Amino acid sequence: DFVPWTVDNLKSQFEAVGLLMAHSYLPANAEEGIAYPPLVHTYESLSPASTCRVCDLLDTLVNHSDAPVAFFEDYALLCYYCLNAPRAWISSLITGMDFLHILIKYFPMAGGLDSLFMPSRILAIDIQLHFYICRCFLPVSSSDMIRNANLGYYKLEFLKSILTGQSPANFCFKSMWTKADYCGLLLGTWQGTDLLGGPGAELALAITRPEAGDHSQGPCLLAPMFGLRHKNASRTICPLCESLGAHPDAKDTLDRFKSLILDSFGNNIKILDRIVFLIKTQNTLLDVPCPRLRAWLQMCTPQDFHKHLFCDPLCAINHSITNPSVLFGQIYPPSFQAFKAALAAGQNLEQGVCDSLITLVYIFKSTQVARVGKTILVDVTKELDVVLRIHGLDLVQSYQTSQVYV
Amino acid sequence: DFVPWTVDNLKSQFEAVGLLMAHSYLPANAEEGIAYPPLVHTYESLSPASTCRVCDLLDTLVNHSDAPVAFFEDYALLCYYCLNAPRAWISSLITGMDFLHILIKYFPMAGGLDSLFMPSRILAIDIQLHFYICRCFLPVSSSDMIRNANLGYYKLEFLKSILTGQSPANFCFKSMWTKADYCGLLLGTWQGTDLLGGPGAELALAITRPEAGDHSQGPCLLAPMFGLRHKNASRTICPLCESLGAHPDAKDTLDRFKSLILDSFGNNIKILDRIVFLIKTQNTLLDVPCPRLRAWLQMCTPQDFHKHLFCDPLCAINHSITNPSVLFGQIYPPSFQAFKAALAAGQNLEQGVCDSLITLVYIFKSTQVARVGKTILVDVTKELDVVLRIHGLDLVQSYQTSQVYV
Ligand SMILES: [Zn+2]
Ligand SMILES: [Zn+2]
Ligand SMILES: [Zn+2]
Ligand SMILES: [Zn+2]
Repeated sequence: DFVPWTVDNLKSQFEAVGLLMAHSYLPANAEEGIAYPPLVHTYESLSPASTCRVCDLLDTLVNHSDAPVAFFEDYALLCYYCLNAPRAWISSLITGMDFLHILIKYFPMAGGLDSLFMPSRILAIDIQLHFYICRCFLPVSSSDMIRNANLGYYKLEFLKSILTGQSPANFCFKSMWTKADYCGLLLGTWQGTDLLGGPGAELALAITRPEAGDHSQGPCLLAPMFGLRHKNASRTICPLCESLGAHPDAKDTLDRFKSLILDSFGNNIKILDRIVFLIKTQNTLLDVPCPRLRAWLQMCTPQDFHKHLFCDPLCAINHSITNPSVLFGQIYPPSFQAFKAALAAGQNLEQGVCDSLITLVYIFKSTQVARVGKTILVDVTKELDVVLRIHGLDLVQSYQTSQVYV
Repeated sequence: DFVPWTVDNLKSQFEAVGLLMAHSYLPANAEEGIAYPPLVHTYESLSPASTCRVCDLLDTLVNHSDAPVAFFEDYALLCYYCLNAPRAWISSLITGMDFLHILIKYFPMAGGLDSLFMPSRILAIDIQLHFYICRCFLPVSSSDMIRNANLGYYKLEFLKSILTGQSPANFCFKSMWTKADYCGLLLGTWQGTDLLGGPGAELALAITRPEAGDHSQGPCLLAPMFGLRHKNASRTICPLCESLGAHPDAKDTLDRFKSLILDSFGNNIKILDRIVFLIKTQNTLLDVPCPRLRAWLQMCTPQDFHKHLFCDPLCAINHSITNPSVLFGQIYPPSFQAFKAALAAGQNLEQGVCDSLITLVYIFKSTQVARVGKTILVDVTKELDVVLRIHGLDLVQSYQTSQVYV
């Protein structure tokens, strides 16, 4: 009956997504003012000795009387879907909305599920920290909590570094270490600087904005970079990584585009020039089925295509971990209950990507965004190169894409 | 019908070469003034995320209707010639003029081919960046754009370093890494300080000069060093490397001169002394056929002969890559169309020199001209020595020729 990533489950809860997207703007003034509640709650959530608020809520609910069965099955299904989504803005939003839907469905007698997304309660950074960064649902053996704890320390330290804007104090790298789109939601909001492209029922109902925060950067705190800075006409919220999660025909379109770039030229023209030419003269952003897709896609600067396709490591992880047949595909009903039960017992939740790889990617993005020295950059670049080559990817040398794009 | 390096194709387009040589003077005042248009356009062209203007023009022309055939054949012929020319001033000028000739011939309905060489359009640095530095016409396999992109980043960074006058900020070397002469054109212009030698229809029609720029350094921005600085009576525009490209009997004359130096002495006299004696007492710069050649050659200080013949690496690359039989020799007509067609399909365009070698040479010239530390100079010297010895050359140790000549 319930299946995640169904747009209806989000279209019927606008009173909640409004409050979520309203409590996730960065402060308007550069200086915090007096004390911006979302930022202080986030800084408390990234503490090294704090408790995951999602797990805390789950235990204060389930460990009461008569926790209904099939709740663990719906939770396992939501976790299986979040295991196959790109780390981006639309993914966090959809996960939050579907989590709230499950809670309102099965546990109606709970206390404050009508105001869940407020400070001192579950917010966006908590949803990310539970479902995507340091996932808290994969089955693990008892003798395997040590390496995970250590990598968790490094993860959280460098995330706090990304957020605060200054590299960690004490760290030397060496000697350490369902068929329905969402494009209306993306195009509806995001009238800030997130497009900068050529020009510049979801769209109608996606019009609201707060005032206490910077309404030019948009809902940053949902993104996996906690901000929107841009250099050389490339930004820290890759819109292609939203398209990967907001439409079924996006990953295949980008694969076809990459094949065209690689194969439709014989000269030694630089790849950015190939992209600019394929987009400019022989328009390949018109022969796309959805009007909203190619309307939100033809307003992406070619530097962004270059970054996403050939340069950035996080975009490669997204492009290689998503699976739009699971997010926008029906499941054989005769096997549905069997699959639900198998997930409840923890049988198919495959890790996906490694954990050292994610920590290394976050370290790299931290040194790419915030300030950094030299002897750490030149070394994290080499290590990222070797690890990415091992794991089965092929991107340009990382020093270039660390000094050119942001 | 059309063949490159024919002096007639340049003698009939003086209204264009005048504007090209007028828009390529360094600014008169040391400080830019307000904003010197050529310099700002160049700084935009050496950006790490910009588009090659030559390829952009070629696509905005050819990818329109009825791009005539045999245009790709003439373009392939021009590229084959530029594949066999010395990196110098006369080479860039001739390539620009012949490119404009081809464009005016085949694409007459184009928009502004009468004012092509203006700022915000094709200029000299763009011609160099297309035809000589990071050549954009060699056929390459699809799986070979990565190493090329990385080397391109380093190339452009250190070229910008040569131009701006300060070494790159973030760089640690270790842990990284047709029978008709042109001599009238050279002797006609270049009444600045480019000769400093003994004394001090092309020449008649080579008299024009702008006023907004430094008319003492001459058209620097065509050279491969973007300036004319000189130390110890040796300059950064090697005139011998112009002779290599402006006369058929130049490479053989210099080879004979080198053989005389090496073989006509038994004592242990230093090589600069051998040069000074061979030029002074037993004049060997009179028994030269062309009057213009030995008139423009006997005004070259012996330090310059020494540099070009035995010391500098770029001059060795020039002396070993040029091929004056291709630039000043007729082709067997029964095979002309076959050769043109074979070039159009990309069959004979051999790379020539490596790409790491060119990047290393530019790094060396950058540290030789601009400011630099120590731990980078002493190491690039060793690496250049080893690479040059591998590639089949024999020059003096590079530290000396880095501290003595400029
Ligand atoms: Zn948790
Ligand atoms: Zn992306
Ligand atoms: Zn080019
Ligand atoms: Zn020379």
